[PDB]
Amino acid sequence: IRIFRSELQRLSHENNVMLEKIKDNKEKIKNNRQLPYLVANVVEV
Amino acid sequence: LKQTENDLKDIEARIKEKAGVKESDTGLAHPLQVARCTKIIKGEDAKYVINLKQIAKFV
Repeated sequence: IRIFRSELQRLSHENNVMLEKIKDNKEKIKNNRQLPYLVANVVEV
Repeated sequence: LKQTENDLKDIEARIKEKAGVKESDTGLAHPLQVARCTKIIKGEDAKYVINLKQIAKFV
C-alpha cells in the first residue's frame, strides 16, 4: 500500500515501454508475412 | 457495313479491350478456361489467389 506502489509504477511503466515496442512490431510481423502463401515442401531441415 | 466495322477499334473496342483484357490481365493475370492471380492480399474470406497453371500451386 506504500512501498509496493513505488515499485509497481516502475514495472507498470516498463510494461508500457515494451507495449509501444510491440505495437509497431505487431504491425510489422503481420504485414511482412505475405498473405498469398505458396505451397512448398522442405526437403532437408 | 464493311467500313462501319473497321473504325470500331478506335471507338467501341477501346472500352471492350479495357474491360475484357486490362481488367483480366491486371496484376500479371463468360466461359473461363484460365485464371491467374499474382500477389493478392485480401482479408480467409474471399481470399482465392489460385493459379490454375501446374507451376506455383496455391491453397
